[PDB]
Amino acid sequence: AVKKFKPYTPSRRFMTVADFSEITKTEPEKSLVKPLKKTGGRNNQGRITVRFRGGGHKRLYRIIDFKRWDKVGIPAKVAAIEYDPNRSARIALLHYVDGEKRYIIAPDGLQVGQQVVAGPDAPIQVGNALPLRFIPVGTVVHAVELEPKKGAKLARAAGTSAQIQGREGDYVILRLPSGELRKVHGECYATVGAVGNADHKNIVLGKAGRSRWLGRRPHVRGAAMNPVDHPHGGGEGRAPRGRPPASPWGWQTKGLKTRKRRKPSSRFIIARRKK
Amino acid sequence: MKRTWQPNRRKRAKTHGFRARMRTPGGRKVLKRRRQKGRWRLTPAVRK
RNA sequence: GAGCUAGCCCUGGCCAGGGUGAAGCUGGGGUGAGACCCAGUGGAGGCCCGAACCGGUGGGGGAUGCAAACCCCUCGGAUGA
RNA sequence: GAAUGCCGGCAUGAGUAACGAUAAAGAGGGUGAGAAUCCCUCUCGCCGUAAGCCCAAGGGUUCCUACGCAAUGGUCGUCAGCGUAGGGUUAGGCGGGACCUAAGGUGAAGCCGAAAGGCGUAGCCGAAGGGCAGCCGGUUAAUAUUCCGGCCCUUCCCGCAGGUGCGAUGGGGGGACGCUCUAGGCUAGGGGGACCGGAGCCAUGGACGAGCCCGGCCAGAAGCGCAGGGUGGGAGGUAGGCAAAUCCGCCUCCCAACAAGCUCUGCGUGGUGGGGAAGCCCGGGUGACAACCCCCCGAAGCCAGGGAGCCAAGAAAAGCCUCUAAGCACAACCUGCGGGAACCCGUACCGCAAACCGACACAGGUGGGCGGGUGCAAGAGCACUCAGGCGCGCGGGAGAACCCUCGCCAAGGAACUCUGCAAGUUGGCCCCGUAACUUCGGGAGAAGGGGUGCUCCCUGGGGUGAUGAGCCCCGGGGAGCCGCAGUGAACAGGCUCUGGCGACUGUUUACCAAAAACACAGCUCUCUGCGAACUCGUAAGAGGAGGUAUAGGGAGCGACGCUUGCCCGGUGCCGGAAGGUCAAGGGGAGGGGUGCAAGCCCCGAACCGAAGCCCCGGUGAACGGCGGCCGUAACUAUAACGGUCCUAAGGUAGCGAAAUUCCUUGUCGGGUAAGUUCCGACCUGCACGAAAAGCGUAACGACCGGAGCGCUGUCUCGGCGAGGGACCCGGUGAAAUUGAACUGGCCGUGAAGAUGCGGCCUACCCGUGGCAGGACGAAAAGACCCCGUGGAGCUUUACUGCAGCC
RNA sequence: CGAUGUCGGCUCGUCGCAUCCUGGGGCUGAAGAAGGUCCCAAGGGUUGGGCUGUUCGCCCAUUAAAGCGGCACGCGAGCUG
RNA sequence: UGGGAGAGGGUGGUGGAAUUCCCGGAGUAGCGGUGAAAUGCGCAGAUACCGGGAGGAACGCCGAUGGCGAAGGCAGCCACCUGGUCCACCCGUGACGCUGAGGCGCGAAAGCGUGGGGAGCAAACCGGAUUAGAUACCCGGGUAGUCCACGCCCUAAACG
RNA sequence: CCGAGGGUAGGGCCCGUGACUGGGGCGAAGUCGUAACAAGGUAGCUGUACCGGAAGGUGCGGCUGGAU
Ligand SMILES: NCCCC[C@H](N)C(=O)N[C@H](CO)[C@H](O)c1ccc([N+](=O)[O-])cc1
Ligand SMILES: [K+]
Ligand SMILES: [Mg+2]
Ligand SMILES: [Mg+2]
Ligand SMILES: [Mg+2]
Ligand SMILES: [Mg+2]
Ligand SMILES: [Mg+2]
Ligand SMILES: [Mg+2]
Ligand SMILES: [Mg+2]
Ligand SMILES: [Mg+2]
Ligand SMILES: [Mg+2]
Ligand SMILES: [Mg+2]
Ligand SMILES: [Mg+2]
Ligand SMILES: [Mg+2]
Ligand SMILES: [Mg+2]
Ligand SMILES: [Mg+2]
Ligand SMILES: [Mg+2]
Ligand SMILES: [Mg+2]
Ligand SMILES: [Mg+2]
Ligand SMILES: [Mg+2]
Ligand SMILES: [Mg+2]
Ligand SMILES: [Mg+2]
Ligand SMILES: [Mg+2]
Ligand SMILES: [Mg+2]
Ligand SMILES: [Mg+2]
Ligand SMILES: [Mg+2]
Ligand SMILES: [Mg+2]
Ligand SMILES: [Mg+2]
Ligand SMILES: [Mg+2]
Ligand SMILES: [Mg+2]
Ligand SMILES: [Mg+2]
Ligand SMILES: [Mg+2]
Ligand SMILES: [Mg+2]
Ligand SMILES: [Mg+2]
Ligand SMILES: [Mg+2]
Ligand SMILES: [Mg+2]
Ligand SMILES: [Mg+2]
Ligand SMILES: [Mg+2]
Ligand SMILES: [Mg+2]
Ligand SMILES: [Mg+2]
Ligand SMILES: [Mg+2]
Ligand SMILES: [Mg+2]
Ligand SMILES: [Mg+2]
Ligand SMILES: [Mg+2]
Ligand SMILES: [Mg+2]
Ligand SMILES: [Mg+2]
Ligand SMILES: [Mg+2]
Ligand SMILES: [Mg+2]
Ligand SMILES: [Mg+2]
Ligand SMILES: [Mg+2]
Ligand SMILES: [Mg+2]
Ligand SMILES: [Mg+2]
Ligand SMILES: [Mg+2]
Ligand SMILES: [Mg+2]
Ligand SMILES: [Mg+2]
Ligand SMILES: [Mg+2]
Ligand SMILES: [Mg+2]
Ligand SMILES: [Mg+2]
Ligand SMILES: [Mg+2]
Ligand SMILES: [Mg+2]
Ligand SMILES: [Mg+2]
Ligand SMILES: [Mg+2]
Ligand SMILES: [Mg+2]
Ligand SMILES: [Mg+2]
Ligand SMILES: [Mg+2]
Ligand SMILES: [Mg+2]
Ligand SMILES: [Mg+2]
Ligand SMILES: [Mg+2]
Ligand SMILES: [Mg+2]
Ligand SMILES: [Mg+2]
Ligand SMILES: [Mg+2]
Ligand SMILES: [Mg+2]
Ligand SMILES: [Mg+2]
Ligand SMILES: [Mg+2]
Ligand SMILES: [Mg+2]
Ligand SMILES: [Mg+2]
Ligand SMILES: [Mg+2]
Ligand SMILES: [Mg+2]
Ligand SMILES: [Mg+2]
Ligand SMILES: [Mg+2]
Ligand SMILES: [Mg+2]
Ligand SMILES: [Mg+2]
Ligand SMILES: [Mg+2]
Ligand SMILES: [Mg+2]
Ligand SMILES: [Mg+2]
Ligand SMILES: [Mg+2]
Ligand SMILES: [Mg+2]
Ligand SMILES: [Mg+2]
Ligand SMILES: [Mg+2]
Ligand SMILES: [Mg+2]
Ligand SMILES: [Mg+2]
Ligand SMILES: [Mg+2]
Ligand SMILES: [Mg+2]
Ligand SMILES: [Mg+2]
Ligand SMILES: [Mg+2]
Ligand SMILES: [Mg+2]
Ligand SMILES: [Mg+2]
Ligand SMILES: [Mg+2]
Ligand SMILES: [Mg+2]
Ligand SMILES: [Mg+2]
Ligand SMILES: [Mg+2]
Ligand SMILES: [Mg+2]
Ligand SMILES: [Mg+2]
Ligand SMILES: [Mg+2]
Ligand SMILES: [Mg+2]
Ligand SMILES: [Mg+2]
Ligand SMILES: [Mg+2]
Ligand SMILES: [Mg+2]
Ligand SMILES: [Mg+2]
Ligand SMILES: [Mg+2]
Ligand SMILES: [Mg+2]
Ligand SMILES: [Mg+2]
Ligand SMILES: [Mg+2]
Ligand SMILES: [Mg+2]
Ligand SMILES: [Mg+2]
Ligand SMILES: [Mg+2]
Ligand SMILES: [Mg+2]
Ligand SMILES: [Mg+2]
Ligand SMILES: [Mg+2]
Ligand SMILES: [Mg+2]
Ligand SMILES: [Mg+2]
Ligand SMILES: [Mg+2]
Ligand SMILES: [Mg+2]
Ligand SMILES: [Mg+2]
Ligand SMILES: [Mg+2]
Ligand SMILES: [Mg+2]
Ligand SMILES: [Mg+2]
Ligand SMILES: [Mg+2]
Ligand SMILES: [Mg+2]
Ligand SMILES: [Mg+2]
Ligand SMILES: [Mg+2]
Ligand SMILES: [Mg+2]
Ligand SMILES: [Mg+2]
Ligand SMILES: [Mg+2]
Ligand SMILES: [Mg+2]
Ligand SMILES: [Mg+2]
Ligand SMILES: [Mg+2]
Ligand SMILES: [Mg+2]
Ligand SMILES: [Mg+2]
Ligand SMILES: [Mg+2]
Ligand SMILES: [Mg+2]
Ligand SMILES: [Mg+2]
Ligand SMILES: [Mg+2]
Ligand SMILES: [Mg+2]
Ligand SMILES: [Mg+2]
Ligand SMILES: [Mg+2]
Ligand SMILES: [Mg+2]
Ligand SMILES: [Mg+2]
Ligand SMILES: [Mg+2]
Ligand SMILES: [Mg+2]
Ligand SMILES: [Mg+2]
Ligand SMILES: [Mg+2]
Ligand SMILES: [Mg+2]
Ligand SMILES: [Mg+2]
Ligand SMILES: [Mg+2]
Ligand SMILES: [Mg+2]
Ligand SMILES: [Mg+2]
Ligand SMILES: [Mg+2]
Ligand SMILES: [Mg+2]
Ligand SMILES: [Mg+2]
Ligand SMILES: [Mg+2]
Ligand SMILES: [Mg+2]
Ligand SMILES: [Mg+2]
Ligand SMILES: [Mg+2]
Ligand SMILES: [Mg+2]
Ligand SMILES: [Mg+2]
Ligand SMILES: [Mg+2]
Ligand SMILES: [Mg+2]
Ligand SMILES: [Mg+2]
Ligand SMILES: [Mg+2]
Ligand SMILES: [Mg+2]
Ligand SMILES: [Mg+2]
Ligand SMILES: [Mg+2]
Ligand SMILES: [Mg+2]
Ligand SMILES: [Mg+2]
Ligand SMILES: [Mg+2]
Ligand SMILES: [Mg+2]
Ligand SMILES: [Mg+2]
Ligand SMILES: [Mg+2]
Ligand SMILES: [Mg+2]
Ligand SMILES: [Mg+2]
Ligand SMILES: [Mg+2]
Ligand SMILES: [Mg+2]
Ligand SMILES: [Mg+2]
Ligand SMILES: [Mg+2]
Ligand SMILES: [Mg+2]
Ligand SMILES: [Mg+2]
Ligand SMILES: [Mg+2]
Ligand SMILES: [Mg+2]
Ligand SMILES: [Mg+2]
Ligand SMILES: [Mg+2]
Ligand SMILES: [Mg+2]
Ligand SMILES: [Mg+2]
Ligand SMILES: [Mg+2]
Ligand SMILES: [Mg+2]
Ligand SMILES: [Mg+2]
Ligand SMILES: [Mg+2]
Ligand SMILES: [Mg+2]
Ligand SMILES: [Mg+2]
Ligand SMILES: [Mg+2]
Ligand SMILES: [Mg+2]
Ligand SMILES: [Mg+2]
Ligand SMILES: [Mg+2]
Ligand SMILES: [Mg+2]
Ligand SMILES: [Mg+2]
Ligand SMILES: [Mg+2]
Ligand SMILES: [Mg+2]
Ligand SMILES: [Mg+2]
Ligand SMILES: [Mg+2]
Ligand SMILES: [Mg+2]
Ligand SMILES: [Mg+2]
Ligand SMILES: [Mg+2]
Ligand SMILES: [Mg+2]
Ligand SMILES: [Mg+2]
Ligand SMILES: [Mg+2]
Ligand SMILES: [Mg+2]
Ligand SMILES: [Mg+2]
Ligand SMILES: [Mg+2]
Ligand SMILES: [Mg+2]
Ligand SMILES: [Mg+2]
Ligand SMILES: [Mg+2]
Ligand SMILES: [Mg+2]
Ligand SMILES: [Mg+2]
Ligand SMILES: [Mg+2]
Ligand SMILES: [Mg+2]
Ligand SMILES: [Mg+2]
Ligand SMILES: [Mg+2]
Ligand SMILES: [Mg+2]
Ligand SMILES: [Mg+2]
Ligand SMILES: [Mg+2]
Ligand SMILES: [Mg+2]
Ligand SMILES: [Mg+2]
Ligand SMILES: [Mg+2]
Ligand SMILES: [Mg+2]
Ligand SMILES: [Mg+2]
Ligand SMILES: [Mg+2]
Ligand SMILES: [Mg+2]
Ligand SMILES: [Mg+2]
Ligand SMILES: [Mg+2]
Ligand SMILES: [Mg+2]
Ligand SMILES: [Mg+2]
Ligand SMILES: [Mg+2]
Ligand SMILES: [Mg+2]
Ligand SMILES: [Mg+2]
Ligand SMILES: [Mg+2]
Ligand SMILES: [Mg+2]
Ligand SMILES: [Mg+2]
Ligand SMILES: [Mg+2]
Ligand SMILES: [Mg+2]
Ligand SMILES: [Mg+2]
Ligand SMILES: [Mg+2]
Ligand SMILES: [Mg+2]
Ligand SMILES: [Mg+2]
Ligand SMILES: [Mg+2]
Ligand SMILES: [Mg+2]
Ligand SMILES: [Mg+2]
Ligand SMILES: [Mg+2]
Ligand SMILES: [Mg+2]
């Protein structure tokens, strides 16, 4: 449940915050944080290449274990669930009976004190990781690799999941969070369950200040600019778009498909996203 | 009001100094040209 | 040429005093259990009043100026984008 | 001789403006050729969260002393931040380096680029961040945590003794972190003392006093005490921490546990060393054998890596500790002690300013720390004042107009004016009380009112002591006293009713616009499956993101509430393996040049041959669009109804003379004595209308309208007064402008607005204070307007290319 | 066009007369009082408010009357804006 | 105390039929629909047939004039949690009862808020017909919604 | 001191009135269509929702007070 406020300011009237109930430890594991180099949206030339970024709260990056096939057979106990500022999902600290400590993103339903393990032989329970070929058709799954041994790429955000849909040759068929139907290699690792913190999308930011805390600088409409700045610029008084709506750079932005047509992965995509 | 010259020795040496000029094609041309003209100072005087 | 100015990055610093009194917590009341109500505690907030600080609303002055943008009165923000 | 020519020189304006904050001066004495201006004394005023003191930038000798006054100084000058000369800056502990890393920069390996060059994990550089050993006092004309004195401390080298598996650029721990609130105990700092020390004072009516005035501390190893920070101990297993490990991590067992213990810091004390006022006296001596004590207040500072809560979740690396590997184990390291060794650069002076940035000794700008006392509820606010520093580098008179800043005003009270513009009013605190409406927070300091000083008497709770006195904090009740007036001075909202626009706090045209514009949470469309889309780059490489569709990009709309209709013919986008058109290339019927020939060479039809376009569909919170005419109802009037032309389809709900309405001050109603504005209605809407959103909406606004109450010099309508100028005298002394000038009025004339021509009129010569009608006055080669086959920004279904993409 | 500042107001006036009032007259469909219309006459006078930037105009309350024009649609080195 | 019947309620799981869509094969001149038609779909390969897949909703026979609930209402199958009610024994308590202004709770469908879901159906809407006209009835499309969670709404020919 | 009442200020209830606007009743001599009563020519009624010149229509669920 997101948390609401009494309207004792104009902004507290709509502001809602995460309840943080599943959180059991309020300090990151020191050996697993490193400094997160803030960019301001600027590249190695110094140039802005993603507009309207910077000025958000300082953050340390927590090293997340996105392989897990790294330690087949070695079980671990779920020691804590923690806040992670660099992603929407919560994160879970794992104490391996190995003595090694690692983070994973916290699935829905994970419990502090439970055990998890990875491998072709792992029980099909929440938090365990197996290659896709050994997960029963129909179970919902997250942190899915896209190619073997390259790391978990799909379904990593709060509340998201992919579902196994069938098998064909060396490949399995997944319904991605976006609704797309895609072939993924069967040797790719996934973790059974959906990602946690599903109430993330119900959060009402409430005021301009919160966007600023998050590093999101104010966005300014093309229509508010001049012709040197934007296709939508200029006009005496307000103006409709008076041309197909376009980006700052001139390409159209209401329907114009932008995926590269001759792409090799097309052979592995079955049905484009829905909705 | 606050004017445009706000002297700063570290800023001066690092921006116009001999070593900044020599690091760069255009900067070596500055030194070449000021030497050809007979300038007494090739680079701004800054105390360090 | 970014020692002015604009944005960002790293690292430091600053914001007198006063006012309002959110959640939560405790006690009481209530109920089959609750919702909830009352009191105390509590100390939230792009909350309020107001210096430093940051501004520059209205008027007056200045106009070969004290000043190539200043001065007086008044006025805006002042834990926050 | 002219180019608003160029360089220089010199005029005019003119003894004119001005001499740079309205904090302020007067006198005596001295110096000297010369004194309002230098030195000294007394008196007066001004700052005192500074206009005082320290630090960092920046400046670079401006510091100190002597001797000077041509120039510099807005006057003067004997003086000075000026001229000349001499002197002056002293560190193992302060700052930086011989330490560490941050962004960023550089860059072995590597990658890329016509050249130049671009990048790049490690490493290196890089600080006002981490780390690291000095406190008090004295001394000079001028430096002082640097010299000296006292008491302390760090590293390196060597040696001695004891102890130990010693050993690292490798492993681990630690270093190591936010915001807001905040406990205990201290310290800095402050107030009082009837107590301790002190030179003296008794005035002018009184006081020889529990009188006045002055002061009553600072640093300090070990030890001790008080208050806090940090940290569990033992064993067994071990597959992880890229080798090893006894360390760390994980599992288990035992003892311990809000304790103690060990450890570390702060504060107190502490051998010892220092300081020490007023006043008197010529910076110095005396005071003085100075005293050096008690009580209260008390930090934002310290203990500190303390505690709580919250979400936006809060650097690195080295020092340090531990672990082991090669090695090495007569070494090496650790502990104690002793002797020796300890380099480089900075240090003067200014530093909210006359020494820095502003051409100036410029009312401007400049980061950090200290910043006393009393009263006003508090406070860094306000008034006064301490320490300390100043009176702002032209003065002396006068007492006009006018200007500026300021004070008051009879009667009226917005009649002023575009507008109450401006200025009044209100004004702090305590108490009483407080409406519509509302998103239940608010609106709210609503509005409106009462109290406010001082004296006596009684009385309640707290802090510190001890539970008491003393001190300090918050109160309560009764009786009285004075004035016009008690937040008696200073600092301190005028209020209400009602519309428009924007939800709101914010942002903006540095230097004419602060707004209704931008932003904003929120709503929708759309793109993107990750080597993402998209962005920058020739590329490599980067951002996106060490993110992964609850995510990232683009677009519009803009809290919230109730909503968001019809048209897909055009354009856009999306889908469509048919068909039409379609380039290179393939193909090679047929034709041609040449050769005696084999041959060589050229043209070339059918057929095959992509994207794109055509074509078929879909698509509006995609670009956009959303009619006309004739007729009909018991009086008139109108038209629910019918007919007809056109269209892709003919504007729905809601709203409407509106931030939109031309006619227009539409009509009606309200308010006013009177209302082109305002509010409420009507609807023939020139020319509203649904995310270039439509209609509302509590709260908010230095936004823009309309009204009223209060109160006023805004006004009737002006008067008086104050100070700084203006004026006069002494000192210094500009400026734009200027064809030359011996430069009047009228009526005419003249290139059509004449001092300059004609006629007439008027007029002795030259200034000073004033006013602005003219000199088509000054300033700026008109920013409007046109012209130029002038230029630039911007647009697109103008032309023609290019990038990018297919 | 190497510049002649442009609406309205305020302030300050001055002039014309085709006279709004006051003074002198003729005619009248002038009984009186009150008017109408023309002639002479520029000496003086010619109000305060509501609306609107307004000039103008409408309206309120008065008045002997609430005149109309010129002066670069008088007057920004006089002010406003 | 001992027994019974039941779509009583809540949570989770899970089964097969059909519809629609997508893919593969096979095949060709229509399909669909009505009173009769047309719009629509179809040589860009429809309909009809076979194989595979996805997804939502509702549960055929049993089924009945049946059963349960206080009413609204409840229907594949399984399990867990839970309500009411009937029966026989006549064992226990000893009038502990009836009703019930106010109150509280429940309350079909439609509708609302925030998420999800979306096959079929289908207000609004669009088109075809019918008709004098036809903002309807009939036909072809079609969005809310119908479904799940939580919170509202509190109505009814909520009837016997 | 209390005090009729007067004054300043802000609230509550009631009555009358108001540009204009909403529907209602009645009139009857009109215009449009024909929704209900027969299966009333689409069985009716119904709560609710959306819509249409108008009676009304449709969707969802409900009743029989439905002809055959
Ligand atoms: N600062 C110089 C004066 C120029 C500005 C002035 N308004 C102006 O335009 N003056 C020019 C004369 O040079 C002229 O009088 C003029 C004045 C006004 C108009 N006008 O149309 O209102 C046109 C012409
Ligand atoms: K001109
Ligand atoms: Mg939760
Ligand atoms: Mg809230
Ligand atoms: Mg709250
Ligand atoms: Mg709440
Ligand atoms: Mg509020
Ligand atoms: Mg919360
Ligand atoms: Mg959580
Ligand atoms: Mg933390
Ligand atoms: Mg680290
Ligand atoms: Mg990182
Ligand atoms: Mg870089
Ligand atoms: Mg660069
Ligand atoms: Mg950016
Ligand atoms: Mg997280
Ligand atoms: Mg969240
Ligand atoms: Mg949101
Ligand atoms: Mg953030
Ligand atoms: Mg955004
Ligand atoms: Mg924007
Ligand atoms: Mg613009
Ligand atoms: Mg540009
Ligand atoms: Mg362009
Ligand atoms: Mg453009
Ligand atoms: Mg445009
Ligand atoms: Mg525009
Ligand atoms: Mg614009
Ligand atoms: Mg426009
Ligand atoms: Mg706009
Ligand atoms: Mg336009
Ligand atoms: Mg257009
Ligand atoms: Mg792939
Ligand atoms: Mg300059
Ligand atoms: Mg300089
Ligand atoms: Mg520097
Ligand atoms: Mg520096
Ligand atoms: Mg610098
Ligand atoms: Mg350099
Ligand atoms: Mg030389
Ligand atoms: Mg030179
Ligand atoms: Mg140079
Ligand atoms: Mg800068
Ligand atoms: Mg920092
Ligand atoms: Mg600092
Ligand atoms: Mg503050
Ligand atoms: Mg709590
Ligand atoms: Mg604020
Ligand atoms: Mg605030
Ligand atoms: Mg405030
Ligand atoms: Mg600023
Ligand atoms: Mg101003
Ligand atoms: Mg003013
Ligand atoms: Mg004034
Ligand atoms: Mg002025
Ligand atoms: Mg100026
Ligand atoms: Mg000023
Ligand atoms: Mg001022
Ligand atoms: Mg304030
Ligand atoms: Mg404050
Ligand atoms: Mg505040
Ligand atoms: Mg000549
Ligand atoms: Mg000249
Ligand atoms: Mg000249
Ligand atoms: Mg010249
Ligand atoms: Mg010249
Ligand atoms: Mg001369
Ligand atoms: Mg001269
Ligand atoms: Mg003179
Ligand atoms: Mg003169
Ligand atoms: Mg002043
Ligand atoms: Mg003076
Ligand atoms: Mg002198
Ligand atoms: Mg002197
Ligand atoms: Mg003073
Ligand atoms: Mg003071
Ligand atoms: Mg200098
Ligand atoms: Mg010195
Ligand atoms: Mg000197
Ligand atoms: Mg001199
Ligand atoms: Mg001299
Ligand atoms: Mg001289
Ligand atoms: Mg000067
Ligand atoms: Mg001399
Ligand atoms: Mg000397
Ligand atoms: Mg020393
Ligand atoms: Mg120093
Ligand atoms: Mg060395
Ligand atoms: Mg380094
Ligand atoms: Mg490089
Ligand atoms: Mg440093
Ligand atoms: Mg040091
Ligand atoms: Mg010491
Ligand atoms: Mg050994
Ligand atoms: Mg060892
Ligand atoms: Mg950290
Ligand atoms: Mg830090
Ligand atoms: Mg903050
Ligand atoms: Mg005190
Ligand atoms: Mg002391
Ligand atoms: Mg203590
Ligand atoms: Mg001590
Ligand atoms: Mg002494
Ligand atoms: Mg002595
Ligand atoms: Mg003695
Ligand atoms: Mg504080
Ligand atoms: Mg959060
Ligand atoms: Mg690092
Ligand atoms: Mg040892
Ligand atoms: Mg050396
Ligand atoms: Mg040195
Ligand atoms: Mg020094
Ligand atoms: Mg000085
Ligand atoms: Mg200052
Ligand atoms: Mg100077
Ligand atoms: Mg001066
Ligand atoms: Mg100055
Ligand atoms: Mg002090
Ligand atoms: Mg006060
Ligand atoms: Mg006060
Ligand atoms: Mg103040
Ligand atoms: Mg003075
Ligand atoms: Mg005089
Ligand atoms: Mg003054
Ligand atoms: Mg007086
Ligand atoms: Mg008066
Ligand atoms: Mg009045
Ligand atoms: Mg009055
Ligand atoms: Mg007004
Ligand atoms: Mg006042
Ligand atoms: Mg009211
Ligand atoms: Mg309320
Ligand atoms: Mg009041
Ligand atoms: Mg109000
Ligand atoms: Mg008194
Ligand atoms: Mg004052
Ligand atoms: Mg006051
Ligand atoms: Mg106030
Ligand atoms: Mg006022
Ligand atoms: Mg109001
Ligand atoms: Mg209006
Ligand atoms: Mg509005
Ligand atoms: Mg705005
Ligand atoms: Mg606003
Ligand atoms: Mg709003
Ligand atoms: Mg706003
Ligand atoms: Mg603010
Ligand atoms: Mg501006
Ligand atoms: Mg400007
Ligand atoms: Mg400018
Ligand atoms: Mg400008
Ligand atoms: Mg201005
Ligand atoms: Mg502005
Ligand atoms: Mg503003
Ligand atoms: Mg905006
Ligand atoms: Mg909205
Ligand atoms: Mg590019
Ligand atoms: Mg490119
Ligand atoms: Mg790259
Ligand atoms: Mg990246
Ligand atoms: Mg990255
Ligand atoms: Mg991402
Ligand atoms: Mg906006
Ligand atoms: Mg907008
Ligand atoms: Mg409302
Ligand atoms: Mg329509
Ligand atoms: Mg269309
Ligand atoms: Mg179409
Ligand atoms: Mg189209
Ligand atoms: Mg169509
Ligand atoms: Mg177009
Ligand atoms: Mg297409
Ligand atoms: Mg083609
Ligand atoms: Mg839509
Ligand atoms: Mg069109
Ligand atoms: Mg459009
Ligand atoms: Mg008629
Ligand atoms: Mg229209
Ligand atoms: Mg209208
Ligand atoms: Mg309107
Ligand atoms: Mg209009
Ligand atoms: Mg027009
Ligand atoms: Mg018309
Ligand atoms: Mg109009
Ligand atoms: Mg008009
Ligand atoms: Mg009228
Ligand atoms: Mg008005
Ligand atoms: Mg107006
Ligand atoms: Mg009309
Ligand atoms: Mg509009
Ligand atoms: Mg727009
Ligand atoms: Mg608009
Ligand atoms: Mg629109
Ligand atoms: Mg405003
Ligand atoms: Mg006056
Ligand atoms: Mg006076
Ligand atoms: Mg005077
Ligand atoms: Mg005076
Ligand atoms: Mg005077
Ligand atoms: Mg002459
Ligand atoms: Mg003439
Ligand atoms: Mg002559
Ligand atoms: Mg002549
Ligand atoms: Mg003549
Ligand atoms: Mg004459
Ligand atoms: Mg003149
Ligand atoms: Mg003139
Ligand atoms: Mg003349
Ligand atoms: Mg002139
Ligand atoms: Mg000029
Ligand atoms: Mg020129
Ligand atoms: Mg010209
Ligand atoms: Mg021109
Ligand atoms: Mg010009
Ligand atoms: Mg211009
Ligand atoms: Mg022209
Ligand atoms: Mg041409
Ligand atoms: Mg030509
Ligand atoms: Mg051009
Ligand atoms: Mg593109
Ligand atoms: Mg000229
Ligand atoms: Mg008569
Ligand atoms: Mg008569
Ligand atoms: Mg006559
Ligand atoms: Mg006259
Ligand atoms: Mg006259
Ligand atoms: Mg008028
Ligand atoms: Mg008019
Ligand atoms: Mg009229
Ligand atoms: Mg004219
Ligand atoms: Mg005219
Ligand atoms: Mg004129
Ligand atoms: Mg006029
Ligand atoms: Mg004029
Ligand atoms: Mg002017
Ligand atoms: Mg004017
Ligand atoms: Mg002039
Ligand atoms: Mg003039
Ligand atoms: Mg003139
Ligand atoms: Mg075919
Ligand atoms: Mg059946
Ligand atoms: Mg009952
Ligand atoms: Mg219900
Ligand atoms: Mg809805
Ligand atoms: Mg659908
Ligand atoms: Mg019809
Ligand atoms: Mg709808
Ligand atoms: Mg809806
Ligand atoms: Mg529904
Ligand atoms: Mg029923
Ligand atoms: Mg029934
Ligand atoms: Mg009376
Ligand atoms: Mg009928
Ligand atoms: Mg019928
Ligand atoms: Mg309708
Ligand atoms: Mg009709
Ligand atoms: Mg219908
Ligand atoms: Mg019947």
